[PDB]
Amino acid sequence: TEVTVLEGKTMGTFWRASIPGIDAKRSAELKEKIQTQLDADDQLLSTYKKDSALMRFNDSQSLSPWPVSEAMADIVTTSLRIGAKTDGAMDITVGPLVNLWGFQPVQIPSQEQIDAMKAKTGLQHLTVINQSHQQYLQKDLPDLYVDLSTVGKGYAADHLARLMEQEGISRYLVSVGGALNSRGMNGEGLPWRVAIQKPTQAVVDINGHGISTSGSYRNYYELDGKRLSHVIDPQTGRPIEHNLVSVTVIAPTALEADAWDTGLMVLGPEKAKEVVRREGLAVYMITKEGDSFKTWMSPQFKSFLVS
Amino acid sequence: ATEVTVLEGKTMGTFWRASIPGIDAKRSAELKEKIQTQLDADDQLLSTYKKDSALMRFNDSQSLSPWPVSEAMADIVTTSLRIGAKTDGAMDITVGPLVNLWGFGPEQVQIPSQEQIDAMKAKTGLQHLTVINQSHQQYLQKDLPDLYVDLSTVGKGYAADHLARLMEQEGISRYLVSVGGALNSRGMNGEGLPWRVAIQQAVVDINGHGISTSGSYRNYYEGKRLSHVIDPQTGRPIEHNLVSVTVIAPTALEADAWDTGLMVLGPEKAKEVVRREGLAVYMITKEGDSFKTWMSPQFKSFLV
Ligand SMILES: [Ca+2]
Ligand SMILES: [Ca+2]
Ligand code: NA
Ligand code: NA
Repeated sequence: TEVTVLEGKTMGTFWRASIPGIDAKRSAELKEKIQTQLDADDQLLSTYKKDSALMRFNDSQSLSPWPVSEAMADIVTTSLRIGAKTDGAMDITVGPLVNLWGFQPVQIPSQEQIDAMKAKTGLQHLTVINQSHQQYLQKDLPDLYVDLSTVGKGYAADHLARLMEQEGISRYLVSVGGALNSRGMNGEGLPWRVAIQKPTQAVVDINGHGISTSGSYRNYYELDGKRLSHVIDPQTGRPIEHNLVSVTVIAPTALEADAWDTGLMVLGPEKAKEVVRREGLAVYMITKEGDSFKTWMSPQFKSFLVS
Repeated sequence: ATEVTVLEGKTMGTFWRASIPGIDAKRSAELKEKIQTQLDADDQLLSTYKKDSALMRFNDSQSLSPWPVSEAMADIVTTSLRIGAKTDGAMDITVGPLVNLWGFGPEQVQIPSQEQIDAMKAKTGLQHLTVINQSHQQYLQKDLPDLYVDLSTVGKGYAADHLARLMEQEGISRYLVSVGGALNSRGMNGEGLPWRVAIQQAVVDINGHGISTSGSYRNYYEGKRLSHVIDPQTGRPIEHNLVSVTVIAPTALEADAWDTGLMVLGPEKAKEVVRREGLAVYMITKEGDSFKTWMSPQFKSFLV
């Protein structure tokens, strides 16, 4: 059967929904629902909009529980846990440190300034409180600053998938930026096509899962022998220096994948592989070694490959 | 055409099954061991019939302060409380004392007076339980010492989802796993077709999804007696004619949570929730000697 592709803009990037063919009125109605939901998610999570739910929390100096939506609570919960499991490499409180660099560095902070700033960051400073009819965030530092840009697209893709289910669409491939979520087979009873970066192509079936990628071998800045990156390691408060070009993660949700791919990118190849082993993650890595790109997959990732 | 290996065993007072194509005897044996070990651990985490389960340690405590639990415990309870809210209290993981008052637990009295029921209701309610999450730790907290939490209505869905995680960990991409009536389906069977999932036979294809069924069987094969399903709000047996609910959801845990709540609510109130939440649901009602069925549009999308 045929396929309808809807596309639009959100979160500084694009969204796409590929679904079984629907009629024109149905397609228009669905696109309106999708854009409305994504607009609301952007308004929930954005740091750019000073009136977002997130930015209202940031602007509050309260150390008491702060009411939030179920989505906010769950995004932060997942972020804190994957933060913990990547030894702090995935850190949604690192904003103040990032703000020191203007992210080649053009304005560089001293070691003293870095140290002063990391005192206003830390995953330990956040708590999520869930109850039946309400939920909260709580910070123990008034000027803690939370930034969800590294996990927002993954959530948005998951939420987009749930919207499809609610609309009686149980076969789909949806995406927000590089974060994808898919369930069910395509019109020909085969996996929805999800292609992986081939640096020199591998295809995966992410049915029942989400996938997300951090980095690209086509946006890998490198001067002399040094990596040039605007990605700040939250434990050093400095840009990463390793040769991990891109990391792709398949996880049970795109939110999780989006959190993992960020943490693993920060950790770099050796430490990322230890986390991948420990957690049994499905991961694909591209590294730059001399004049060649090298690829690597965990056993769990290989199981998702299609032929 | 490739051979499907079927592994089965006991867990949580019921049985589990895993169907996996193209797997050899050595791998099957290793996989059965891992499955049983994991399910044993999930039973040890959740069971109210195991005196030293993680859950029973919490239940036995009189503490009103945060109580450390596993990530899985935190998420199961969070999911349960929210779906409890969205079913207007019908799905209630704190209803145990009322069920025990009637003696309607599976492993066990006089008919209680309404006065006694109402007094017992003071020891129950979704509002009494909180889940707290932090980077390296998470907690349950009750504001009533004798609150009693029972997760039997969602434990099978969780366990089935957790089995899917194990399949992935083990590099198994095609499978049908089930714990009692909770299942997850992924990929093609040995014949290269979607796993056959039958509802009592109408057939659904739930590839990439989970499913669960809940029912009321005291009169299913007759009515001559009461339902043993207690309405958490009245503290009395349900009086409506809904005898089975099947839910298809992205996860078996969600499915298992909804099917219990919808079952308690009954046909009219369940349909309201199903519409508002856009759920994929199949309902069986028994009027007198005649069964009637109803499917939401979202459920119909899964029919073959
Ligand atoms: Ca990310
Ligand atoms: Ca249930
Ligand atoms: Na700090
Ligand atoms: Na009560």
